[PDB]
Amino acid sequence: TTIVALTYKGGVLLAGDRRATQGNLIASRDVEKVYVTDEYSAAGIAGTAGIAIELVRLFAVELEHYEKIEGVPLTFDGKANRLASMVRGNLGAAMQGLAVVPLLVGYDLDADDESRAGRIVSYDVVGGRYEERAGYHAVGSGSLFAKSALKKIYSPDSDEETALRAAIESLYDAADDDSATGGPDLTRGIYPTAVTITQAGAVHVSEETTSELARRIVAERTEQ
Amino acid sequence: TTIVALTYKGGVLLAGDRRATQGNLIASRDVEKVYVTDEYSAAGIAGTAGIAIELVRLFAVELEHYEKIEGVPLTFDGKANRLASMVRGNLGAAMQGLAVVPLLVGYDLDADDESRAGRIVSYDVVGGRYEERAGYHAVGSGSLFAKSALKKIYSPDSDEETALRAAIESLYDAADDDSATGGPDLTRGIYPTAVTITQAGAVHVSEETTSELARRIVAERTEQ
Amino acid sequence: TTIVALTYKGGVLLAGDRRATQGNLIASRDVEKVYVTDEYSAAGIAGTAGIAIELVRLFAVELEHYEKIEGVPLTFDGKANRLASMVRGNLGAAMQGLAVVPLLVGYDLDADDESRAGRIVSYDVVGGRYEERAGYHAVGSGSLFAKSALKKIYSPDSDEETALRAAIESLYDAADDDSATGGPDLTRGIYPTAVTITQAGAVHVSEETTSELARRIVAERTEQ
Amino acid sequence: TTIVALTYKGGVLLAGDRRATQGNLIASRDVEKVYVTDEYSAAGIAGTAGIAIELVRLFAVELEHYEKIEGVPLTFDGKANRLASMVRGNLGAAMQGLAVVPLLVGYDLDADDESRAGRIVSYDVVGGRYEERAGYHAVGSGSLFAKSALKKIYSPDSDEETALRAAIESLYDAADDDSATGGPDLTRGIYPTAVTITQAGAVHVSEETTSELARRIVAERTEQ
Amino acid sequence: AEQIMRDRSELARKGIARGRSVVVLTFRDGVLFVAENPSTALHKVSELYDRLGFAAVGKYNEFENLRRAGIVHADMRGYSYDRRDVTGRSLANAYAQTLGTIFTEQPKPYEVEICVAEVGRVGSPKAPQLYRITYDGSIVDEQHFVVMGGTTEPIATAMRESYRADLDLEAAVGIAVNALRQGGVDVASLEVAVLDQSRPRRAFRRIAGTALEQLVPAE
Amino acid sequence: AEQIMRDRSELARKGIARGRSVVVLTFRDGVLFVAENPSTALHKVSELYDRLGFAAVGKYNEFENLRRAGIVHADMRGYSYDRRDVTGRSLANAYAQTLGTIFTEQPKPYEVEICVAEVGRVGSPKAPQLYRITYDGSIVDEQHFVVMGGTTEPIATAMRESYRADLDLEAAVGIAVNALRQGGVDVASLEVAVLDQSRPRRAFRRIAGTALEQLVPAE
Amino acid sequence: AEQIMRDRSELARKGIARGRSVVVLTFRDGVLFVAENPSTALHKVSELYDRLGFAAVGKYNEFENLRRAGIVHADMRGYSYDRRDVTGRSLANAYAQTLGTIFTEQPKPYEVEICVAEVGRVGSPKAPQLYRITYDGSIVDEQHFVVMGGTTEPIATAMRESYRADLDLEAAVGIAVNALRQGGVDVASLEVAVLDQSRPRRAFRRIAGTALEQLVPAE
Amino acid sequence: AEQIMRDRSELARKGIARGRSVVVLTFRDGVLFVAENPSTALHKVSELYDRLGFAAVGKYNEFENLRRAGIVHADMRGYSYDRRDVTGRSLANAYAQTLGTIFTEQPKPYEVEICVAEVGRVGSPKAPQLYRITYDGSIVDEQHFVVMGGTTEPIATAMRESYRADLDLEAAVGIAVNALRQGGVDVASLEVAVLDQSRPRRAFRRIAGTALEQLVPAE
Amino acid sequence: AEQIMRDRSELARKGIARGRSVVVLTFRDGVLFVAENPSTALHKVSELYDRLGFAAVGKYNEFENLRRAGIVHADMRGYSYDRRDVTGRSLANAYAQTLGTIFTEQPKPYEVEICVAEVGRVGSPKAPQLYRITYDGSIVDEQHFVVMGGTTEPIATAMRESYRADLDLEAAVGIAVNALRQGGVDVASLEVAVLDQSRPRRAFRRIAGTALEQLVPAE
Repeated sequence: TTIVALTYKGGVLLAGDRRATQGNLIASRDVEKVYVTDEYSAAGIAGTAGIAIELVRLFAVELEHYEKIEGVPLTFDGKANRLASMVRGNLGAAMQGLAVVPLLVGYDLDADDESRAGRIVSYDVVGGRYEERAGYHAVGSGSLFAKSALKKIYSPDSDEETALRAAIESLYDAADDDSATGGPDLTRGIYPTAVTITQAGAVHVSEETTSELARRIVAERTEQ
Repeated sequence: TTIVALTYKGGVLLAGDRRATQGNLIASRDVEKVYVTDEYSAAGIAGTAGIAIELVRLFAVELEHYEKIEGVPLTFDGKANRLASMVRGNLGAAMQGLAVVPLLVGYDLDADDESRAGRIVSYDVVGGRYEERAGYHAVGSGSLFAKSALKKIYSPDSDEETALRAAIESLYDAADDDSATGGPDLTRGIYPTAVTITQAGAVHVSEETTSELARRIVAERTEQ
Repeated sequence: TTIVALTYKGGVLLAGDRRATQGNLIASRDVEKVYVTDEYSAAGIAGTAGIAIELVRLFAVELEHYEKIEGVPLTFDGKANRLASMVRGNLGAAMQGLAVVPLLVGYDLDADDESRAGRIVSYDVVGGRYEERAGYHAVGSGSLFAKSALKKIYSPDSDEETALRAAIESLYDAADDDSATGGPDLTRGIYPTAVTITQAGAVHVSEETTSELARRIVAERTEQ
Repeated sequence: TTIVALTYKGGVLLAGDRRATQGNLIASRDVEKVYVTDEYSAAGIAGTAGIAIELVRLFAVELEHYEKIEGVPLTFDGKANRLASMVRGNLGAAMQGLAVVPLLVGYDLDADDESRAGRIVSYDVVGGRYEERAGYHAVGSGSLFAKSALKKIYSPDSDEETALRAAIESLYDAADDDSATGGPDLTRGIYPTAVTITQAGAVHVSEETTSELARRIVAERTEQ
Repeated sequence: AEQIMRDRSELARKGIARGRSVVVLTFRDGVLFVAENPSTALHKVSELYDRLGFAAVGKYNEFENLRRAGIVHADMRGYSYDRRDVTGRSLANAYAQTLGTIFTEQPKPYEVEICVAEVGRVGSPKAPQLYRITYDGSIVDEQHFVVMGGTTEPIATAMRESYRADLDLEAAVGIAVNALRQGGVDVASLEVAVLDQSRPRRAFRRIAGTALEQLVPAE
Repeated sequence: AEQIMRDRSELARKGIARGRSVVVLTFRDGVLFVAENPSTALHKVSELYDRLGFAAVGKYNEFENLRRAGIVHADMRGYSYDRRDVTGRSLANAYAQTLGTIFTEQPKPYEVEICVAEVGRVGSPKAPQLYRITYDGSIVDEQHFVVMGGTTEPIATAMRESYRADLDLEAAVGIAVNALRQGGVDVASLEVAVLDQSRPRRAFRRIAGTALEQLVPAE
Repeated sequence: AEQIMRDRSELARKGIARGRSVVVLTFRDGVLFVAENPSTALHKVSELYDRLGFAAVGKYNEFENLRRAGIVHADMRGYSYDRRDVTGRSLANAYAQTLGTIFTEQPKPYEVEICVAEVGRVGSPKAPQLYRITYDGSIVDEQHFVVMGGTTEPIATAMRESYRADLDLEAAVGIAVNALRQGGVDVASLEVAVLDQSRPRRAFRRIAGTALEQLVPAE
Repeated sequence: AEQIMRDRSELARKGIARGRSVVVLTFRDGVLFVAENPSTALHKVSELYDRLGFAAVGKYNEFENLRRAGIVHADMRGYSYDRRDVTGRSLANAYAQTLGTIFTEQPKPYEVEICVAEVGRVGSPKAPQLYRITYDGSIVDEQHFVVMGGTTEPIATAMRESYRADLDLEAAVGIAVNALRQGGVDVASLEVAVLDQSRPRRAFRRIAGTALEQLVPAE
Repeated sequence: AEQIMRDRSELARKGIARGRSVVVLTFRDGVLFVAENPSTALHKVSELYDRLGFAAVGKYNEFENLRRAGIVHADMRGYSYDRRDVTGRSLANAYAQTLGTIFTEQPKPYEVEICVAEVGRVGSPKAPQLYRITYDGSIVDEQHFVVMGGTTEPIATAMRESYRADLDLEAAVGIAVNALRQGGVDVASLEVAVLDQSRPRRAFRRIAGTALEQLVPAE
């Protein structure tokens, strides 16, 4: 698995691959690993799909429950602290092999610099939370490759279109060196998914835009 | 064991073999592995028969109990989430060797495309649930072979008769390569069982139709 | 140990050997392994005699208690489900070497075909219950031999006298190949025990009938 | 240790050796292993003396407590079931090396054949109870030898004097082949103890009768 | 002491007499439920199990509570044993036990009256059975019909006279609808359902508008 | 203080005197139960154990509760020891203890009266025994007959005079049926059963219509 | 005994009649909430779930408590199953159960009245539904409008007459605002919100000042 | 406050004075129990331990309860230590503690009066001892005789005058039987037993009919 | 029933009216607290969190208790989430919930009245907010000033007239001090503090003698 997070002028984004493996065997070709957690935040998860998907689901519910009860949404930092609490509550399972690690992004409404309100927070298996602020970050088995690719192709304060392209490319490089990630499948028309968050909120990137971006990277590489 | 699920024009179906083994020894020749869980859903189970059969039985009861109390049946997704909860509650036993894994199918009354209301949901040992949407899926020791057979003989949006034939054939291929599955026994007149679900509900395929389909596949193969 | 169950025209029967061993040493020559559990049902038990005998005893009490409280006896299936529950409640002990496995038979008062109201239900160590419907079944260390003998000498829908004879013979074949079963002792006049259940209820076969049946099989075999 | 139980015309008896060993070392020469548990019953115990002696003591108290509360003594079978319960309650200790196994005898007041009201019940480490009805039985490290001796010198329905002699002799043979049993000590005047139960109740055999019986067996053997 | 139960009893009786009525009767196909209820969202009649039906009068939140308990009780017994071991008598006894305890220990008795109806199995020639449980734990078995809620006396006698065995569905409905008019309105605005014995497993079935139209006689 | 128990006692007494009656007596075959009960679904007489029978009057839900407890108690003792260790006296003492506690601690005493009947073992020449336990925990042993429910005095005296040892089944039934008529009806519409000592294990047996027909004398 | 509940009922009724009013009605877009409330910090109307709305009158701390419980209950059911399995009827029944228990066991009944409003799914042609639960556990389903708080009679009749199906948002607001004036003030100083069915998921939406300005008719 | 215990005390006193009587006395062989009891199934006298005897009057279910507790208590102490460490004084103190707590905390005091008798060991020349415990936890030690139940005064004085040390069994029985006649009948229909010190271990022994025949003097 | 709460309410009201007063108001720098309190060791005003202040009147031990609970509650929420998620409204609602439960379940209601004040963040142009919670769980939001303790009416009206927005610190103090004089003394012997919005994090600050000297106007 590989999930990447990128910061840009408008806000932040998350993109993830679609593969699931059971050892060497491929178990899924359309896994959704990025979820909108609320109006201004999204999260990606790596690890035991069983636990991960329902955990991020509960997170979303918890954020909306807070808002309906208090009449006010949580601070971005508050949302991050809550996720940490949930990760911490899974330490037991993690110690038995059922570990899960999320990557959180959001557009901080309480941020001073509105062009830099996009934030990235990574987590520990023990519940630790960390501000990234490098422009990008990644999690999962292929993260190592995605980060090294981004270290070269990423541009700070770029526009959305540029950031989205660098993201799908880093994921491409990840699937290129990590059989557990899996790149674009032009055969079935299945591509990485993504979410972008800005002043206007969190939106799901259309599969037409992902398809387009995938075809492009493939063509740039096929061209030797 | 091998249980297969197929999607078709009208709705969805489930078919499973009848064998039970204790190591290499054959312990049963007429195991029922597919159950109608309610008007528009059915489930097949692989694993420790002791636990599996009573678990799917409790599932059925739970679904009907919900309807009698609320006056309204659960959403298909709601039914799937409930099964997940039951699988999750067996993690303990699974970690001691008593694992069970179900395969759920249903005709989604709340589905938009009424010709594609048929759904297939597979599960994890940790309680995870997954939308299949490939047209078919399988579980059990012989699932590998059944899926590879289906990958070649399955036709999307086919009619019921065609889907039922491909199902019994995939199960035949499974018993052909997995001694733990067991094919048609023309000697005792015992064949795989099946359930079809459509706009009209879930129905048990007659053993006359299963017998007929079995005899056919056997004949096609016997004919070199 | 070997306990066999046979179906016939009138109803069903159970027969079991009398031996108990502690390793290679013989510990008992007159163990009672078949018990009438109520008017229309009986059960045989294999495994740790300590636990087994008192378990089947509690089962009997539970069945009669239900009837006195509700004024109506349980369904045969209900009786089987209750035994399953008790077996399941012994899983702990079984995992420590103190396992017990019963074989349940009964004349189903709610059965349609009154000539086939006789039923046989076998169990798991995890509490699973299984309908036999092959005409016969067996449990214990010598069950393998008894079943293979029955596969040749058993006649469906035979009369009581015939079924009883095949039963004692299958037990004879079991003691012939399994030192843990033990055949007829013409020296002390100790023979397998049996119970027959029909429209008239469950009855204990007289030791004069068992003696007679034993002497016969011995003579048929002694005659080379 | 060796404890033997014998049935005879009048009633039943129990006799046991006096030795206690800690490995090869002799730890006691006058252990009392047979106790009158009530008017018409007695019990012998083998195993961890610490637990055994106080257990049989509690048993006696429990029997008398029942009688004082209900105004009626328990059935012999009822007394046996109670002992079983106590043995079962020691399973934990037994699994850690502190096992104890009793041998119960009694004159059944509710017995039909008043000349055969004498009964012998042996036990399991798991609490199982078993009717002996062979005329005699034994428990402990030397039981194997005592039973094989009795198989030759025991006479069914003999008189008390004869039964007592066979008992002390079987114990003699036991001490002759099992260093953990220990025979008559003509040096210190210490001999096996015994209890006889008949229509008149349970009585302690005088040490003058035990002394006499011991001297006799010794003389018969010394006489080559 | 004896006055406490005296008052408790009156509070319940009055509360029930203040509400609408319900008629449950035995006919050709099994059991018929006819209850006065203007709402189509909140019910007073419901399925209990395969061959069991439930009907109540009184305070809603209280009998709705007992309705759910009954379903829980039935489903559980069926699971622990076999579906066929779930009997109407068993549930009736449970309600009696429950209501009796509430009438004695709770701060306020339940202003409720309940009826449990059972029909035989598909084949069985067994005649349907009805049970009635009251707020104080009293229970009686009726084999023809049961009337509860509001002023029963006039409705009861009416039924007592217009009742006949083996009644047609349309006839049975008339019998009940007319008997209901002897109280005190009573249009096609009431809750109706049946326990159809001809059905394989689940015998409970509700009768909607259009179908009810052609069953409720005019005045 | 002393008035509390005074009132509690009256509430129970009246409630019982308000109900129907039951007669339990000793005869040639063992024990006979004759109870006034129009229903055939809800009982007031029942088997307790192998040689024990149960009969009660008063509030149904309450004695039905005590009936079940008794069965639980008997089955359990038999299992912990031997079936033959289960005695009628033991159950009677348990009921006395239970009713006594309820009469003192519960919000309302149990409007109940109970009778436990025991017959000897198959062979035994032992004469049957009867015990009666009341709402306040009182208990008495009767060796001939017991009368409870409604207005007893007239029914008692009647029995007191028409009772004879070693009575025939038909005679015993008459004795009871006629004594029941001295109260206040009383047709072949009542609950009857016996504790037949001749039986091997389970001595309790009910006497159905047709068989009861030829036992209940006309008036 | 019967007087206790008599008084408890009055305490609640008076406390509610002493407070302000609220009007909930069905119109073209879904459901409209118009409540008299001078504060903009403390609410009486709130979102419950995707297609559910909440409105109450009476003692604040008490209905605010029930409001939170409702949100907890809805979120939990949605998570255990599917969001679409969360129904308005289910919550209404829960409130009824809860208030009923409080009215009977708690030291003081809740001086509250509650309304649960549900609108259909985006596509669905299903007509909105309203439920009203009172302090004693009573519950009724209304398909047009609900009035609660203060002196209702005058406001109810007003609505009863000025109500029409498929009302425009501006019209519906007028209907409610004018009906509110028939009580006893009533300026753009009140709490308003809607359950807009056209919305994809979360249908609840509040209507602020400027937007409310052009909806509340002058007097 | 002080009136509560006043009434509680009267309820118990009257209940006991309403019952029959019992006489316990010291003589040549140990201790004699003579109690008025028509029943042979339900006792008022019983063995406690090796050298201890129990006798009570009042409400049966209550003292039968205390009788069992006493046996439990004695058996347990004997097991924890040695049989010979079980003393009559120890049990008496326990009963006093228990009855005292019941009289103060329980809903109703125990209408009971109890006597614990102890005889010396086989050899010991120690004179028997008697203890009497009342419903309020009072306890006194008597070395000659104890009278309880019904109207004691007349029976007491009678004993007080006809008592002599080292009485013969036949004499002792007469002393008690005649003293019992000074109350208010009194035939060979009473419960009798002794604590025979000559016995090795269990000193308690009951005296049956035939043997009692030749001990109870005529009037 | 309704009288219980009637009395409970009076006990609290009187106890509060018997104590001194406090004035809380909104001005240019944020929020000002002026409370009558002769002691400098025991306070009635305190910091709650970063931008929250607390003030109470009534029985000390009781509001000091609620003061601590408030601090616990605030610190905890800030830790579970972020400091900035801690709102004045959230604490106010908690106090309302708490006091409401105490007024209904506790042996004695709390003779207390509480005010929670919140000022905006350093930059934010948001106007300060005030909440008042009473002994029965009532809660109101005030945006200008709050008066509580003793005889409020005269002090309230005074404030109502001498209040003006954007008041200077010295002016605001005068407004409060003079309004306090309209009650019934009132020298530089009172507790004063502010919630200074200009401060980075912790806005609460107390105003000592010397500084208070030059703020409290003479009479």
